[PDB]
Amino acid sequence: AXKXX
Amino acid sequence: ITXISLCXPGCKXGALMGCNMKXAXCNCSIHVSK
Repeated sequence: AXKXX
Repeated sequence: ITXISLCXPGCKXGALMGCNMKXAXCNCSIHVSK
């Protein structure tokens, strides 16, 4: 969690 | 990113860049030199 993608 | 896995591709592989990866000889006009 961190949805950088 | 959290960094539990592939810390980096997710750093900019998203809407933050769209996965650039460009600039690999973009100015590589190099041929024979002289």
